[PDB]
Amino acid sequence: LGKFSQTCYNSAIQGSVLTSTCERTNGGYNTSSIDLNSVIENVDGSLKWQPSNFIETCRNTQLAGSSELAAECKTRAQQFVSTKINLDDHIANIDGTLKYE
Ligand code: NA
Ligand code: NA
Repeated sequence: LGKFSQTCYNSAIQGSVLTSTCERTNGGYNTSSIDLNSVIENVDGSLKWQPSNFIETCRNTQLAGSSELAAECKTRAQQFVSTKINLDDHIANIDGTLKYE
C-alpha cells in the first residue's frame, strides 16, 4: 500500500530508478533508490504494476518433459485452466549455471 511520498522529499526519477530521502522511525533521514523495472511494466502503452508472483494464482507447477513448465492458473474470471510455457525460450545454461535470457 506504499505512501512513501508522505515522509520523503527530494524524490526524483532517472530512467527506471526512483531516488528519495526518507524519514527514519527515530528522527534521521536516509537517501535510497529502488529500480522500478522489476515491479512495473508497459502493457499496450500503459504503465501497470506487475502482477503478484504467479505462484499466488497458479497451482500444481511441474516440469513436463525436459523444459516445459506446466501448471493450472486462475483466469481473471477466477477459474483454473491448464497452461504451459517452454522454459527453453529464455532459460540458458551459462557455464553450468541457469540464467534468464
Ligand atoms: Na543517505
Ligand atoms: Na543511503
